[PDB]
Amino acid sequence: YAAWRRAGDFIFLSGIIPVNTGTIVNGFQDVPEPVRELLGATGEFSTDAKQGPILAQSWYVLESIRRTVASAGGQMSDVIKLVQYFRNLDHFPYYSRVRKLFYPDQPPVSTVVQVSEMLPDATVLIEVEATVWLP
Amino acid sequence: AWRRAGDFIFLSGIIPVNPTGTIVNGFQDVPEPVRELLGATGEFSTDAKQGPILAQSWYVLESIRRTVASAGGQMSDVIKLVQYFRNLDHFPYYSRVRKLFYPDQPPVSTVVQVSEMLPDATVLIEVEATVWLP
Amino acid sequence: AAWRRAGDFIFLSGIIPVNPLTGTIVNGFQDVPEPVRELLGATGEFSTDAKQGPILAQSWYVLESIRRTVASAGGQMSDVIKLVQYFRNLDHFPYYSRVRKLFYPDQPPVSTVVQVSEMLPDATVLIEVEATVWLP
Amino acid sequence: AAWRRAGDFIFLSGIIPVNPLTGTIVNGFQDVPEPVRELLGATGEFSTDAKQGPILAQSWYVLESIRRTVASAGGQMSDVIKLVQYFRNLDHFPYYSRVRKLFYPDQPPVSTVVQVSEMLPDATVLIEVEATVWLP
Amino acid sequence: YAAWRRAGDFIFLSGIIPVNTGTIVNGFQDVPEPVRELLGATGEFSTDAKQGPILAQSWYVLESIRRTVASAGGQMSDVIKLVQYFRNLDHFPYYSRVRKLFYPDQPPVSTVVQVSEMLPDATVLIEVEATVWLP
Amino acid sequence: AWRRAGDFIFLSGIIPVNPTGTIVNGFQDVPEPVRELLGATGEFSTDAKQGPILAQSWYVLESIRRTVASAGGQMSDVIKLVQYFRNLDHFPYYSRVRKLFYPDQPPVSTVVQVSEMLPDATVLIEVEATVWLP
Amino acid sequence: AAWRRAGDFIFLSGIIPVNPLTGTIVNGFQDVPEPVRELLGATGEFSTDAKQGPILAQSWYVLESIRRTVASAGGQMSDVIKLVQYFRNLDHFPYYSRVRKLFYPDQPPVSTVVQVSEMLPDATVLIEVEATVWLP
Amino acid sequence: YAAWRRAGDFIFLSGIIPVNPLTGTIVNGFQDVPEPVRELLGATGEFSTDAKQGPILAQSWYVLESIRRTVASAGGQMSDVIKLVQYFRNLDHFPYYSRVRKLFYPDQPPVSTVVQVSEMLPDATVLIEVEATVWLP
Amino acid sequence: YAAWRRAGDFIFLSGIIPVNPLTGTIVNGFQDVPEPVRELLGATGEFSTDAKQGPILAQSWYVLESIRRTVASAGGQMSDVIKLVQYFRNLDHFPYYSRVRKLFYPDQPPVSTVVQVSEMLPDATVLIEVEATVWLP
Amino acid sequence: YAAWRRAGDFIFLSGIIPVNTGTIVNGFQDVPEPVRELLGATGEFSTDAKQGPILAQSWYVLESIRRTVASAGGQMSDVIKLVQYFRNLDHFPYYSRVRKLFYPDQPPVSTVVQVSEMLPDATVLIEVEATVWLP
Amino acid sequence: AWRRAGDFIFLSGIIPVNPTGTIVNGFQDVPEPVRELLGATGEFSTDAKQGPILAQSWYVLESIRRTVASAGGQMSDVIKLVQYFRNLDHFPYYSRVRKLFYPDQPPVSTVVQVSEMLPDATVLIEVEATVWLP
Amino acid sequence: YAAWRRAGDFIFLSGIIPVNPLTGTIVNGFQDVPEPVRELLGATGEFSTDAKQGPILAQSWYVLESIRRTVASAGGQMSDVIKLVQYFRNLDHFPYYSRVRKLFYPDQPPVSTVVQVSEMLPDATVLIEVEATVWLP
Ligand SMILES: [Ca+2]
Ligand SMILES: [Ca+2]
Ligand SMILES: [Ca+2]
Ligand SMILES: [Ca+2]
Ligand SMILES: [Ca+2]
Ligand SMILES: [Ca+2]
Ligand SMILES: [Ca+2]
Ligand SMILES: [Ca+2]
Ligand SMILES: [Ca+2]
Ligand SMILES: [Ca+2]
Ligand SMILES: [Ca+2]
Ligand SMILES: [Ca+2]
Repeated sequence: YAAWRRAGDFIFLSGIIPVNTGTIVNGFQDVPEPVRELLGATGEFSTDAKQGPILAQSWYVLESIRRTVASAGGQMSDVIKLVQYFRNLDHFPYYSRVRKLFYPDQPPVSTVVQVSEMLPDATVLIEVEATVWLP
Repeated sequence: AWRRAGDFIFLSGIIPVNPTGTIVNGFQDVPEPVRELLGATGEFSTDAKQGPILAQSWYVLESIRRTVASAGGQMSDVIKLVQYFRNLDHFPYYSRVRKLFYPDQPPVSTVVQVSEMLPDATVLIEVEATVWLP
Repeated sequence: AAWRRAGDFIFLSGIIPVNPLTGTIVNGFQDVPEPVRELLGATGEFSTDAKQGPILAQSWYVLESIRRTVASAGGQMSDVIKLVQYFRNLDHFPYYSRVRKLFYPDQPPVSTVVQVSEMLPDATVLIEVEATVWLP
Repeated sequence: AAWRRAGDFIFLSGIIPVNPLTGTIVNGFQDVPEPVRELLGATGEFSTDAKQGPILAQSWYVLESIRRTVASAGGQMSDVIKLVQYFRNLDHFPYYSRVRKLFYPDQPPVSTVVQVSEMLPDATVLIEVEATVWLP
Repeated sequence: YAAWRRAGDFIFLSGIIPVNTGTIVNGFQDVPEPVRELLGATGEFSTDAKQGPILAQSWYVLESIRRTVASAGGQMSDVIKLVQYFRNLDHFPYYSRVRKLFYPDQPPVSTVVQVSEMLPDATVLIEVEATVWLP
Repeated sequence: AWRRAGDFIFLSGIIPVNPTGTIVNGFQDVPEPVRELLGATGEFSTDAKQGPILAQSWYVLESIRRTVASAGGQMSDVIKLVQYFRNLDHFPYYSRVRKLFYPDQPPVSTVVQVSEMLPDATVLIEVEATVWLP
Repeated sequence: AAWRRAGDFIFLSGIIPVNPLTGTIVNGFQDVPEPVRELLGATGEFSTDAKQGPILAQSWYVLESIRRTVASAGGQMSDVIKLVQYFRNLDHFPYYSRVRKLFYPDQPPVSTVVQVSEMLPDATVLIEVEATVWLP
Repeated sequence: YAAWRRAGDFIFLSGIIPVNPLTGTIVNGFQDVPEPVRELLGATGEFSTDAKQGPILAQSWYVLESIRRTVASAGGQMSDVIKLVQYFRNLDHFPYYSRVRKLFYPDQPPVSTVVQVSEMLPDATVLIEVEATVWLP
Repeated sequence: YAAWRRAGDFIFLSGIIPVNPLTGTIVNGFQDVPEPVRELLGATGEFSTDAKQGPILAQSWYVLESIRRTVASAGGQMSDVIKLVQYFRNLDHFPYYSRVRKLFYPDQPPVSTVVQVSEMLPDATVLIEVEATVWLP
Repeated sequence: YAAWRRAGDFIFLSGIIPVNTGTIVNGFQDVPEPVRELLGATGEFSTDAKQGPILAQSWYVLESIRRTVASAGGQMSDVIKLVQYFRNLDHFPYYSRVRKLFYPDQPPVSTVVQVSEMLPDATVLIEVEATVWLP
Repeated sequence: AWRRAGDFIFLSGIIPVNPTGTIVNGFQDVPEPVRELLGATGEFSTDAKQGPILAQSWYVLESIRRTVASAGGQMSDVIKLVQYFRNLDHFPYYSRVRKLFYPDQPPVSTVVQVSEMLPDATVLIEVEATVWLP
Repeated sequence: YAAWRRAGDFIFLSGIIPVNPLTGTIVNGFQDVPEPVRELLGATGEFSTDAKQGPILAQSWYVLESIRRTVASAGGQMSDVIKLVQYFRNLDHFPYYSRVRKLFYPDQPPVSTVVQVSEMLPDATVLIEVEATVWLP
């Protein structure tokens, strides 16, 4: 399948998951140090163990969208629609803090659902599908 | 809430929440005239079981109508609905309510059962709308 | 409504594997023509086929429904730019993906894949695909 | 024993939805005559009907079995004073209750309704009704 | 359906559940204060939170039977048969304390089973079906 | 236990408990002659699986017989049985035992699977009897 | 390979209850000849038979498959020295054991019996038996 | 139950849960706490986020503040509470509780036990229960 | 394990469960307690009620009385037990335990923690386990 | 069925479970006192309650094999093959300590699986099927 | 590991463990040439799902081959396989791998789904082999 | 969190879990403990047995030894730890823990509470967590 595809003035992205190394993002360790403090890493062992994977995965998904979108000539505010899949909606507050770092001005249109699982296995906690309006 | 991109309008998934802060959960949360319309029965056991979903569905569809009115269109300009359920057994109720808003020809439709929607498990139905309005 | 044109795009209702002439859910290799069975990967061994037949046959009906729906409107698989694909069991993905390759020889679509609980009309539907077409 | 008179009362065995001429469990609108389908609320839409058909058809077979059993003994639905009604899923109640209204136009019976785990012969039976008749 | 129906010398009642206001009885608060002390309310927060709903629901069901029966010209000792449905038989001791307040002399015939659910939803913990012998 | 109301006698639901204080749970809790009758097999695995329900069923039915004798009737005056099971898979065993007490024509019958009966989960079968004895 | 001789022993593949001429899983008394039904313990009562029929019929097909497989190689049930027997529900054991008695009138085999989760081709197979034969 | 009890230089609290001593209400979200305490627990103003984080934040705060007020009614301050035993229905809630606990121990935190149990009184909607021990000569 | 232990003015008990130190029996109902203690726990004489309430009442009593007897073997009385930690398999059992606890603290009750856990030693039939702390100069 | 059967130079045993008195072995109490210390009984109440049933059942199964095998003229080292069924593989360390008492020299060939249940009910934790090579 | 008894050789149940101390769990734990052979696809989602079982199956079968070589035979001397799965849905993958080791005529076969094998739940397949080698 | 804390003659430890203060690793089997400590926990050398017993033995040892080392950093020895509260995910693991605890209290064991809870920090792979109280004048 195609990372993104252009159709008229719209760009459709595939659903994107937190993978790089072939690994699945699973904690702060997987992300650049400046970003950690930016996601809210506290330095406390137990707090970072819990919040870390969701924060890291959410960042990785959102940054991959930003890169994929740019590599087609757009910026984050060209994204009209987000469809967001979770294994656990109680993770939403964590996702929402990260999404704030990518949409500081006008937020995209949003669909948010809890599903069972996504590819390639159950450790994926978040998948985002993006739609871009860029003539 | 909504956004224009060329001739299309895209809506956020709408959930049956009062914008009371509360989740709609029964005939009492909808105006008297419409209860009769959703198929309210009067009898207590029946309306206890059907009322949450009918009310929730109507709430969501009407929210969609109004948002589309406030953008220039009516319901027939809604061409694609993505519809999320906690329980597909509710679908017959939902399809009854939707036939109220599309009496002629329905839109393109997607229907899946998912686990939960925001903001909690009492929400039985979410609809995401796509409008074509040049 | 099974499809609707808006501008350059055509939108398809989500498609499930229904035997459109018996009103029942496709359930195995018996629901597909003999030479298509070889194509889907049928092996001839009772148990292998009992196990793969449902997802493979269901995947064929969905994708071939999409192909025919698009063919009839003048378009092609390469015009079907986007697929949203709902599974009851992601373990069926390799099977589904073997079939999807058959339908997209040159221009693969953009893809989203999730496991949900269930689809219409009941729990024996294993795969559902929502297709989006760009055809000026 | 499907029924037994004791004094003024007649007692019926609990009744399940069995196709009495094929020995199988009623499973949808196909098991009922076409004009009765409209009466039960069939809509013509594939998925709505797939979902309501079983409980509605099962409810019809049970209630119509009771009606016929009572008719044959000289009585009427108004003589069927008491019903005990067992469900696998109380969410089916609105459907069942739509059908029960059909059988009781003037004198509704006394009613008990519970969700139990299961009934004979297997888990596809959705509804079972025990009827009690007063007929001097 | 019919609250009760007369057939010869017998009166059949419908199964009765704890509803009034359209609410489902769910604690001591739903019952008259003299009755609370009578059901065994302790005044302790945690004890009353647990015992309360079952005690209150049981009383409400039994009193509705007493009223329905009287409104047909009988008293509690005219009830021959009780069929009693529970979501949880571990609630039986609570039910049994209340039933003692309605049958102090000779107890009716009894059938007692745990079922899954009753109408109109899962918060109903007790439903009683009564049969009356009253020529 | 039982009560007269006109020509009918009504019985409390009977459970398979010794009136030892204990729940009957196997062939050992029933007299030697009847074991052969319930279909006891001699082999250990089989009788371990069938014995609880056969014994329990027999215990309950016999309790019903005696209560009906102590009121003037025999089994044929029992016209309606309501029968509660923890597991309908047990029904075939139960139906075998019941055919012992109604060799000719069975009574009017209701059969459901419920969750539990008193006084705990080891009780597999409860029967409520209704007698017609003018 | 359904069987293989090595020296004096013949080894059988595990055997499941498949209707070998319709490719489907045996499911009740209807899958067995009428006089064999009496032998298996059919009672004529709808619900008793609905409940015992599957395990009894499945047990007959498995054991009779073994008998025929062994008969065709010159041997007998007394030559079938060892059985490994897999169940989905050990509560079916008394039924299975009633049928196994039929096949072993003089020299019963050595026996292992376990409850596992599942067998091929799907979850409706209730019983599977692996047989080992000593036939010089 | 005794709210607290002295024994030598020690004061032992009963395990505390987020219930109104008045209403008898279980604390269920932001609406049950002082307005500026909300943005102090990290409320965002977003409906869905606040619905998800509200209950654990509110209950934690309510419990921790109870401890404070109780400790006050015996002469001591938050910093004399040296031991906490903290019981959760769901340890995924820990980061939320930890945010709140920092607000009460800005300087040096107490000794700490944290376990996930099945349930606390009076029902399953109670997400956190803390037991406090005080050293106060 | 040490039944109890002194440390300054304090005596700490091991968590106690309803087992016979003799038989090795787990207490399972009324039949395991002194006859007049039965109607003192609220036995009704009804078979089914007593089967349902018997085990929690009997186990609670057995545990609480153990505490008493232990506390006695060190010179103290029930009223010097100032802290209890109480562990349940099922908090729906709380009203039963609370009835019993009143019988041991008729005057002023102790400091109290109550949680529902999954299991206690030696098996799942143990419904209640109490841990006691004593102040006794 | 047949406790064991001879076929050429091989002896097949039936799967064997811990039964005597018709009871199912369920603790140290069911086994001879010298053996208890030999299985690792500590004397501590809680330890013996947990380890006891698996240790006792494993011993009973293995000793019954030794007796059945001897009663056909062989010794434990005539057993070539063990097939071992468990309700819970976390019991394996306990089984393995006991098996060491029966195979001190060369261990038999081994198949080990967790199954759901065995005959006659769920309290059986171990069943062993043995195969003997004894011309 | 194995034992001779007359003309037969009996093998211990083999599990897919490296003798690294680790459980094999994906294509990466098998040599490049064989990945192509097991049906490795290159695409990431597919190979993530098929790779554990194919790798595990191949690991187990090859272990069997080598053990049989180190005793004088080849694969065709393996006449009976007992095959244990955590999930029978894996069987098609397993049957593909096994067809690699028995290209002509398969051996006598037993296939059940069990709960777990040693040493933990990540092991998806265990095979017990019986060899006939005079 | 404070590792330990003094209050009068008492020292209270935070509940301890089997994590490396260095790596941040959760202890998962024999490979995480000193080699001769393995056969001291009862390692057999068998692959399958050691895989099954390794994690509980290793985690118990790691936790108990932490307690020791901590107690040392305040001047006391294992025998001044008079109270332990021990939390398990699975009490079937108790015999393993008990073996290990004997190695630290060869003479007279401490006061003891043992319960099965659902989970401990930081995740579900933690099988045992012990809380220690010390008397040390
Ligand atoms: Ca949730
Ligand atoms: Ca469903
Ligand atoms: Ca069933
Ligand atoms: Ca219960
Ligand atoms: Ca399956
Ligand atoms: Ca509130
Ligand atoms: Ca609860
Ligand atoms: Ca006892
Ligand atoms: Ca347990
Ligand atoms: Ca396990
Ligand atoms: Ca490690
Ligand atoms: Ca967790």
